This record gives sequence, C-alpha cells and structure tokens, in this order.
Amino acid sequence: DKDLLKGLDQEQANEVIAVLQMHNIEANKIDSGKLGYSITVAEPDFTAAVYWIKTYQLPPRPRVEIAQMFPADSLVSSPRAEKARLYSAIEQRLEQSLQTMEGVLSARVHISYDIDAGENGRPPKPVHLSALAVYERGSPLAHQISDIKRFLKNSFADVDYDNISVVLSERSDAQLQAPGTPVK
Amino acid sequence: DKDLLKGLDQEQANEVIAVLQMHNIEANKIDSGKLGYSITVAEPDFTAAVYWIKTYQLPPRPRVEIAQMFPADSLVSSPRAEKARLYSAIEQRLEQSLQTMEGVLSARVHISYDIDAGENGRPPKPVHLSALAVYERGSPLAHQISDIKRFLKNSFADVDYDNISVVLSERSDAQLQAPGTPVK
Amino acid sequence: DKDLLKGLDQEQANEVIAVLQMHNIEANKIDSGKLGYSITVAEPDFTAAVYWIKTYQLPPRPRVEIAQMFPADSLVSSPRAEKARLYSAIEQRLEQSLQTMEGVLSARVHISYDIDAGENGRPPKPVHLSALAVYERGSPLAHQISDIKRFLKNSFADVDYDNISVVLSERSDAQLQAPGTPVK
Amino acid sequence: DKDLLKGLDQEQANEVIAVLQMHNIEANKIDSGKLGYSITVAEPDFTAAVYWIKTYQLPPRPRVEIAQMFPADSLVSSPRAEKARLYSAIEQRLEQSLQTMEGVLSARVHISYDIDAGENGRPPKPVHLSALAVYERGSPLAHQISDIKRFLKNSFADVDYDNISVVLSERSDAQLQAPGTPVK
Amino acid sequence: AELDSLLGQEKERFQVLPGRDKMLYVAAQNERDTLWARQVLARGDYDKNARVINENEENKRISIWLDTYYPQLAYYRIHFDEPRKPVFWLSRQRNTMSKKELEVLSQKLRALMPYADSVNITLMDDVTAAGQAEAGLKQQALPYSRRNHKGGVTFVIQGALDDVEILRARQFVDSYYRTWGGRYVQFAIELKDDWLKGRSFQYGAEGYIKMSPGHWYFPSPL
Amino acid sequence: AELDSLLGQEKERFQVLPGRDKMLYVAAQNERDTLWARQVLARGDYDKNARVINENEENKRISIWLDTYYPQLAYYRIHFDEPRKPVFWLSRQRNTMSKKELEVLSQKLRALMPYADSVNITLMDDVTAAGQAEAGLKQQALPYSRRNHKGGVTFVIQGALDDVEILRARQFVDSYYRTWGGRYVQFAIELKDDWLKGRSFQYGAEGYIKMSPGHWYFPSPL
Amino acid sequence: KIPVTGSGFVAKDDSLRTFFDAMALQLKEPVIVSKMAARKKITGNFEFHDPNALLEKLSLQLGLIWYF
Amino acid sequence: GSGFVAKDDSLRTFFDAMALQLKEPVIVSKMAARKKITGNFEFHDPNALLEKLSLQLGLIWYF
Amino acid sequence: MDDLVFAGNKALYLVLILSGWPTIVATIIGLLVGLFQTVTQLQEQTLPFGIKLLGVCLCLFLLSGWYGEVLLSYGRQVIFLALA
Repeated sequence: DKDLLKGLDQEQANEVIAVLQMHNIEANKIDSGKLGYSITVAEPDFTAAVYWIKTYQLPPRPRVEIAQMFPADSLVSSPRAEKARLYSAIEQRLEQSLQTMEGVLSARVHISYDIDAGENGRPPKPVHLSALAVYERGSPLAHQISDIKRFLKNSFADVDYDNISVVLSERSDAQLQAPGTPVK
Repeated sequence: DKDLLKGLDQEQANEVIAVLQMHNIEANKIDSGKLGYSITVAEPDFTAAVYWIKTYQLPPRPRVEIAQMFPADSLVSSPRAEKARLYSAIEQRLEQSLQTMEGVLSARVHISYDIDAGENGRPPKPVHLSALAVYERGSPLAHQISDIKRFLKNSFADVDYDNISVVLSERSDAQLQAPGTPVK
Repeated sequence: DKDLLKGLDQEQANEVIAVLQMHNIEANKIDSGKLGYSITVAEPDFTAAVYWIKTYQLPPRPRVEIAQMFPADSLVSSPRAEKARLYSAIEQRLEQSLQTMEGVLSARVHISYDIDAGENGRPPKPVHLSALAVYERGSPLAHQISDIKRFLKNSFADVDYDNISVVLSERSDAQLQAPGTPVK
Repeated sequence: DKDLLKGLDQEQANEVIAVLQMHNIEANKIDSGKLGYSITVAEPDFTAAVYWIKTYQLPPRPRVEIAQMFPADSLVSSPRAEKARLYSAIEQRLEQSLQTMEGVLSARVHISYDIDAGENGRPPKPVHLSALAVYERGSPLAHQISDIKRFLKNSFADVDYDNISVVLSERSDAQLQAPGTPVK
Repeated sequence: AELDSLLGQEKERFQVLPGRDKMLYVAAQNERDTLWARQVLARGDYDKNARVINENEENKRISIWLDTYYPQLAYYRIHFDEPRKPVFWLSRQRNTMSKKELEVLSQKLRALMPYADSVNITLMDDVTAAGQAEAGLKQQALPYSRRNHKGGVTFVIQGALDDVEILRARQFVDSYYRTWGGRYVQFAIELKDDWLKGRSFQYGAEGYIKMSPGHWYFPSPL
Repeated sequence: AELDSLLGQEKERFQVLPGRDKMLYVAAQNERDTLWARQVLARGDYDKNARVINENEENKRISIWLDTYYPQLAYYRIHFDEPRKPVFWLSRQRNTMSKKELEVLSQKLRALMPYADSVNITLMDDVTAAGQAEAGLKQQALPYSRRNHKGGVTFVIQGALDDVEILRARQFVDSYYRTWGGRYVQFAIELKDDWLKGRSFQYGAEGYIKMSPGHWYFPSPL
Repeated sequence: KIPVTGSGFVAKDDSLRTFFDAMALQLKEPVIVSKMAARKKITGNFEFHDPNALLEKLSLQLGLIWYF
Repeated sequence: GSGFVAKDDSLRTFFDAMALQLKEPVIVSKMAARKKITGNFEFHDPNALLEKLSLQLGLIWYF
Repeated sequence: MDDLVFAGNKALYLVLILSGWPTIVATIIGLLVGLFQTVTQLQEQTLPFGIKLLGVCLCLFLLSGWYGEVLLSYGRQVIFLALA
C-alpha cells in the first residue's frame, strides 16, 4: 500500500493505470480534492512497478504544439510568428480530419516548415508531409496507403506522391481480463 | 462502481458513452452541477474501459478552426491574417452546405492555403480542395462522387477536376441493443 | 427517464427531436427558463439515442456566414474586407430569393471570392456560382434546372453557362405516424 | 397542449401558421405580452408538426438588404459604400413598383453590382438585371413577359434585351377550408 | 400483443411472414423502414424470435452462398415481388446445367430462405440485357463508348459533362441496376476535364505534344 | 443460466456450437461482434469453458500449423459457410497427393477443429481462379499490368489514378480476397505521378515500340 | 542504378545541342548544330538503331535541314 | 489516321505539322507568321488543302 | 481614389492608438502623485517630472517591439498599394 505517485492529472493517471494493468499488476486511483490524484499499488508489486515507471518514462509530459510557443495573447506578432502559427493549426486540423476515416484509431501529421523564403527574393521550396496511423486489426493494411496519399495530395499547393510518407500499423492485442490480487 | 473520468463537457461525455456501449460495457453519467459531468462504470468492466480510453485517446479535444488563431480583437490586421480569416470561413460554409445533400451524414472540406502571393511580386498558384464524407448504406457511392466534384468545381476561381479529391465511405453497422448488466 | 442533452436552444431542440423521431424513438422537450431546453428519452431507448447523436453530430452548430468574420461595427475597414462583406450579402440574398419559386423547399448558393484582383495589374477573373436545391416531390425536376440557370446567368457581370453548376434533389419520404411507447 | 415554438414575432407566427394549416393540422396563436407570440399544437399531430418545421426551415428570418451591411450612421463612408447604398435602393424600389402592375402579387429584382469600374482606367461593364414574379392564375403569363422587359429596359443607362431575364409563375391552389380538430 | 399491432399505424408498408423454422420474418421495403422495425425487436417489446429482411440485403446474403457451393454460375437477380415465390433469373447462353441440376439447385436454394414456398427459376436471354442498356443509353442523348469483352460488357461515359447530363444519367443507371443487377453489364461515369487541356497535338500512330511553340514531347501515340 | 441468453437480445448474430473436447464455441462474424462476445467471457460471468472463433483468424491459426507439418502444399482458403462442416479449397495442378493420403489429411484436419464433423476437401481449378480475377479487372475499366510467373500471378496498378478508379479497385480487391484469398494471385496498387498509367514506349525510326515492364517509371511533364 | 534493360536515350528537356551529341556515336561523324536551331527543345524516350532514318523523320517533323 | 488539333497556334507551328505529309520543309515568312488559326484539321490531301487554305486565309506559296 | 483616403485615415487611426498609451501613463502617475498628497501634502511642483519621465520611458521600453511591428506592417502595406 506504499504510494509511488501523487499530484497527477486526470489524463495522466488513466495512462499510468493502462500501462500497469498490461503487466499483471493492479493500481488504485485515490482522489485528493485540491492536491490531485494518487496511485497506490500493493506491497509485493512495488519492485515491478518502479521498473516499469523507469522504463516507460512515466508520468507523460503534456503534448507540445507549435502554436504554444508563439502565443496569440503575446504583444508581438512577427511574420515568422504568423507563418509558424498558421502551419501549426493546419497540421492539427488535418489530424482531426484523419480520425474520422473508416478503421483509424489515431493519426499524426507533420508538415515541413519553411519560414524565410518570403523574406528573400528566392522562391519557396516544395512542401513535404509525413503521417503515422494506427488501424484496427483485421484490416488489409497494404491497400489503405493510397487513400491517405490521395487525400493529402491536394490539400496543399503542389506536392508530389514521393514527398508524402505514410507509416501505419495495426493495434496491439486487447487486454480484457482482470489482472489479479497478490495472495499473501 | 469506480469512476474513471470527471469534469467532462456534455459533448465529450456523449461520445465516451457512445464508444463504451460499442464494446459491451455499461457506463453511467453523473451530473455534478458546476463541476461538469463524471462517467462511472461497474467493477469488472474497469480493466477494459481503461484500455479503450488509452486506445481511443479519450476524452476528445475540441475541434480546432483556423479562424481561432487570428482573432478580430487585434487593432491591426495583416493581409495574411485577413486572407486566412476569409479562407477559414469558406472552409466551414462548404461543409455546412454538404450535410444538406441526399444521404450525407457528415462531411469535411479542406482548401489549400496560399499566403505569399498577396504580398510578394509572384503570381498566385492554383487552388486545391479535398473532401471526406460518410454516406448512409445501400447507396451507389461510386456514382455519388461525380456530383460532389461538379459541386466543388465552380465554387472557386479556377480549379481542375484532378485537383479535387473526395474520399468517402459508408457508415458502420448500427448499435441498437442494450449492453447487459454484469452479473456475478 | 434519463437525460442526454441540456442547456440547448429552441432551434436546436426542435432538430434533435426531428432526428430521433425518424428512427422510432420518442423524446420529450422540457423548458427550463433561461437555462434552455432539455431532452429526455425513455430507459431502453437510451442506447440507440446516443448512437444517433454520435452519427448525426448533434447538436448542430449555428450556421456561419462570411459577414460575421468582418463586422461592420469596426472603425476602419480595408477594401479586402468590404468586398468580402458585399459578396456575402449578395450570396444570402440570392438564397432568400430562390425559396419563392414554384416547388422549391430549401436552397443554398455559393459564390467565388475574387479578393486579390484589384491589388495588382492582372485583370479580374470571371466569376463562378454554385447552387443546391431541394424540390417537393411529384415534379419532373430534370426541366427545372434551366430556369434557375437562366435566372442566375444575367444576375452578375459576365458569367457563362458552364461556370454555373446546379445540383438539386427531391425531398425524402414524409413522416406522418407516431413513434410508439415501449411496453414495460 | 404541447408547445413547439415560443417567443416568436408577429409576422413570424403568420408564416408558421400558414405553413402548418396547409398540411391539415391546426395551431393556436397565444400572446405573451413582452415575450412575443407563441404557437401550440395538439398531441396526435406533434410528429408531423416537427417534421414540417425541419423540412420547411421554420421559423423564417428577416429579409436581407444590402443597405443593412453599409449603415448610414458610420463616421467614415468609402465610395464603395456610397456606391452600394445607392444600388440597394433602386434594387428595392423597382420591386415596390413592379407590384402595381395588372395581375402581379409579388416580385423580386436583382441587379449586377459593379464597383471597381470607376476606380481604375477601365471603361464600365454592361449592366445585367434579373426578376421574378408571381401572377394570379387565369392569365396568359407568356405574353406578360415582354412588358416586364419593356419596363426594365430603360430604367438604367444601356442594357439589352439579352441581358434581362424574367422568370415568373402562377400561384398555388387556394386554401379556404378549415383543417379540422383531431377527434379521439 | 401481436406484431401487426406493435408497429405503426400504417399496416401496409410492412409484411409479416410466418417462417418454417419457428420464427417470424418481417419484410420491409427500404433502409429507412428497416431500422423502424429493427428498433422494435432490439428494444425488447416482443417475446418470441423474429428477423427483418430486405431486398438488397437478402440478395447479398444468398450471393455469398453462390460464391462457395456453386462457383462460376451466371445469374442476374432474385426478385421478391411476392415473398412466397421468389423469381430466380438465370443466364441462358452461359450455363451448361440440365433439368435435374436445376431442380437440385432450387431445392438447395429453397432451404436457405425458410419463409418461401417454391423458388421459380427462369432463364433470361443475354443479348436483350445489352440491347436494353444500349437503347436506354441512346434515348438520353449521352455520349458513351461500348467495350465488349468476354463475360460482361462495359459502357464508359467520360468527358466534361454538364449538369443536365449527370442528372439524366443518374436516373437511368439506378433504374437499370434495380431491375438487372450489377453482375453482367457495368457503367463507368468517369467525369474529368479535357485531357491535354490547351496543348496542340498531332494525333494518330506517330504522335507528339507541343508543350510550347518551341518544345516537343514524344509520349505514347496520342 | 444458459450461454445463449447471456449474449445480446437478437439471437441471430451468434451461434453456439458444442465442442468435442467438452467446450462451447461461439461463432461470430466480424471483429465487432467478436469483441462483443469476448467482453462477456472475459469479465467472468460463466462457469464452464468456452471459446470465440472467427473466420478470419481461425484460418490463420490453421495456416500456421499447416506450414510446419505440410510444407509445399498448394491450397487457397477455408470457407466456413456451414461451421459444422467446412470446405477446403485445395489446388489441383500443383500437388501430387493420392486418395489414401487425402484421407489422412482430412483425418488430421478434423482433429484440429473439435467443433467440426467432417472436413470436405474439393479441388478447385487453378486457371479459373486467375481468369475470374482478370475478367473482373477488365470489366471495371482499370489500367493494369499482368506479370505471370511460375506459381503465382501478380497484377500491378500504377500511375496517377483518380478517385473513381481508386474506389473501384479497392472494392474489387476486397470482394476478391474474401472469395479466394491471397495465396496465388496478388495485387500491387500504388500511386506515382505519371499521366501514362503504367505503360511506357520508346520512339525510333519506325513508330512506337512497347517497352517491357520494369520498376523505373518516366516522370510526366504535363 | 540506371534501370532499363535495352538501349536508348531518355531525354528530359534537352536543348537540341546536347541531344544530337548523344546521336554522335551511332552517326559516326561529329554534328554541328547552328545557333538559331539550338533554341528548340525535346523530351521523351528515343532509340537509335538506324539514325540516318531517324534524323530524316525528325528533321521533317520538327522542321530542319541537314547536310553531310 | 493522322491530323492536327490546333488550339491558338501562330501559322508556323501549324505549317510545320504539315511538313511530314508534304515531303519538303516549309518556310513561312515574318508577316505571314502573325495570323492565327484554330480547329481540328486532317491531312489526307495536303496539296488541295494548301490551295484552299491559302485562298481562304490570303497567302501565296511556291514550291 | 478610395484607397487614397483609406491610407490617410489609417494614419489618423494610427496616431491615436500609438499616442494614447504613452499619454495615459503620463497621466495616471500624474494623478497618483496628486492622490497621495491628500495626507502629507508637502508639495513642490518640479518633483514628479522625473517620475513622469521614468514612467513614460519604462512603458516605451515595454511597448517598443510592438511599436516596431505596427510601423513595419503599415510601412509594407502602403508601398504594396503604391507600387501595385
């Protein structure tokens, strides 16, 4: 009943619980009001749980977006801080536009940033895109790489089919059964 | 009865319920007044619901629009901010005018953002569109793609019939029966 | 009787009920003063009503017009914002004039925004229109597509007959019978 | 006694009543003092009243004129705003004068908007007009299309008979009998 | 409570057939009315076992069985204008089955649908199926291109079509697919712009494209 | 409590089969009803032993077993339209097994599936499986490029296809893999940027000569 | 890394001076292209197996005169 | 068979396409290279097409 | 001539907001030196000139980068409309 993490977040504690339940140890989410959450495991299951905290880098950091480092409420807005705030909202809207396809659970899109072509007389370079995806199993995951490339091809000015890269995979096996209490 | 999420919005809570009922587990929605909602499930259906929270990336984020990164409260407005606030309103009016067709349940339209032509000495490039749609089943969804292209062709200045890409699918099987309470 | 939506608007609550009554479940609208309406369904229809909320993306958002992004209450306005408010007032006026024809129930008109024509020495481009319509059944709607094209042709400066695309469709079958209460 | 719309306006309730009474259901108009009017229907015709609200888009919204987008109480007034607040008054004065012909019940006229003709060194473009009308039945409505075109021909500088389009129609069958109370 | 009273007021848009395997089949007419009667059996206000049938779903259900136990079979559609005697349309110029084999096919297809009484198999001609498709495509004044090949024909409708020739072709293809099935003859409404948009070319067996007044290009013979 | 009452309301999407090894197998149809019937057996509201089977995954479990005890076997697919009696679609022109050892193969396949009663082995032809795949690929008006080799056919679909040709090719490959399985014939749909969809020519002194299919493609200036 | 099995010259926007230099091993004499005829360009896949007939066909299609 | 589809050419790129059917090279002068022509053309009798097109356009030729 | 007045009216809008924020910080601290002397008056008139100078040059330092961004953006827009 020795505690190991406290003051967590609502989105963090469900990830620490979902990782520990995969490795046959149970955890308990104890609310504390103003301070936060806490996670307590049993006494013989403390040695294994510290090793999976160290391995999985828990707790997870909050996810970083490029528009967070040039805030709109700041008193400065350079043209670099506008071309980097527009591109950071397009690759978030494309990722939310990718979760509504047939059989996709998660996706992540990266745009290549060019910022100083408009300052100088040289023309801008071509645009490169890259995307990851996680599909539900039972899907023939060799054939869905052309529907995403057709969707991403003309959502920009002029990209080719060789400057887009989609790397997708199927999800892991489901964890449906309960872990179990250590009999002592 | 162990809770797993709390402080949620109404629109997030209805989608968490509609996802957990897909996987044969029963959830309860508890209103807490000012503090929002909370989703509590039973005891044996906890080890599966914490797995589907991590898998489906729940709770869902609010959907992002491009017109949120350039608010109108700024005293000055660059032409890049004015042309991006205009394109981010055509991007929502076209998808609000696609749901009133025959058979469409949901849609999502994307316009290519060209920003540097209005300030440099360079001529503007062409404009590209890309749309997704979800149709009610029993539809000839190959013949229903040749009037969305006709609809999107002359809603802009000069697009071609190969600069528009439509990736549409049919809806899933309906979930009509109740989950079933966990007996023990 | 469990609730699924609250804090709504008078226009939104009359559309959630109309979606639910199409799929053979009965809802009850409850007024709550200044706190909006609320919609309650029975107990066994709860599993299906969340499925049609998730599918139809209910509640609907308020419809967006282009003149909302450029308010007239601002002090100084660019010509790029005045021409965009002019084309958005013409675009709503042609839509409100199309509903008074013979047999039209609803209509929606879109228009090309040539916003960077007067800034440089290039000539302004031709303009494009695109309209949708829903007709009352019992009409041979193949011959109704040329009167709207003749009406929209010389309502602008210089359009051609292949820069206008009309995609119209008959309405769905009527719903006149009661849903029916579940027995208990 | 179930309400479906409340807080309506005076000319809004005569539109909702005239739509519901066309489809054999009977409504009741109740005042509320400062809150405006309200419309209730009976119990066995509640499903049809919701269906004809959704189909016909009731309640109606105030008609849009171009002079509401360029108000007269502004401090500055560009020549584009002065040139469009003048087109928007002949646009709704020819509509007022078309109603005094022999047989016409309603009409709507649109004019092509030319703004950048006077700014630069190009000559002005030709003017294009379009009009709709609803005639009382029993009229030879094909011989009445050359009098609207003759009246519209020399109300501007120089238009041709190939730049004026009139699309008109006869009214529906007259509704005189009462709907009828639902017996049970 | 009877099932005829558990549905809506209009007792004509559905049809209840007492099955042979101690069940009760409800015959709807489309997909909007199919979910109207699936909500009744799924929310639980009926005691015995019942099933909902359609015409497209029941044609796709016993088409999986003819891809496993009777492969390389030539047929068109199963018509349910009276649900007690379905009509099976078999191809005449592409089969080699005798009278006994058509009887054992009717007796093995009768057991899949327990609500029916006797499936009636009739042999449709093959040249009339493409004659009604070409004479229907010529009445609407549509440009097309017929590609005859082995075991099916193909009509290709391409080019830059306007808004009236889309609507006049969408009303003919749905009325032909409804009565003949998409098994033998298939249409391809491929709407695209003019290929080689503004380029002058010299067509026929030795072809080139002029990308510019001073630029030649020699791809496949245009 | 019986097993067929712990499942959903409609007793038509599941089917309980008694096992020979004192178990009880539930035969679902797809992954959504498989996870529906596995949440029941995983939360633990049942006393005896039970299993969940599936058409897509118990063909893969039996093909892992088949390629360690019977290598160099030519087969296509196991079909489960009657789950108490499956059919094994064996090839004919690529294996040399007699009748007495086809009896041994059927007796060893029966012991792997304790829910079955008799596995029926039939010999499908190897030529019609590829002729159906080509007669259906020509009917959809698709550009393709056949690459025949010994012990396998492959179809390559390259080029800048549009949306209709992508949706028709994806619906044809998904409707073919369910019937035959990708053991003998394989498709290679990919998207490059060239307006000539796969085919390429060289030009000298006589006209055009069709080049051999290779991996390098000419990028299209257009 | 240069994959074609056979022989031939693939030209991508060559400017008729670097194009006829590639035909100067099959035509076994050096080629001299003038200055006004060095502004036209050509692209495609070519194959020289009788270049005296390929030059005769191409000088008529492009519009050229030559002398040996 | 053969033919040329002209879309806003300049009377020099048009007459070089006929320089294969005619077995001689064609030399178009400078003032006659300003007029333009467009439309589908077919070359099956080019000597009669040169005599008819040089009169409808206004041209003189010499072989 | 509609952009001829628009470029002029932008400048009269621009001197307003560019000058208001340094004037109000020369007026709030001038009110604050006068509010404090309701008790312990002890006034000499040349005392708060230095505090007024440190007030405006502090708010000029904090608002310096925004002053350069607005003056460069208005500089770029007027010569894009002049040349094009």
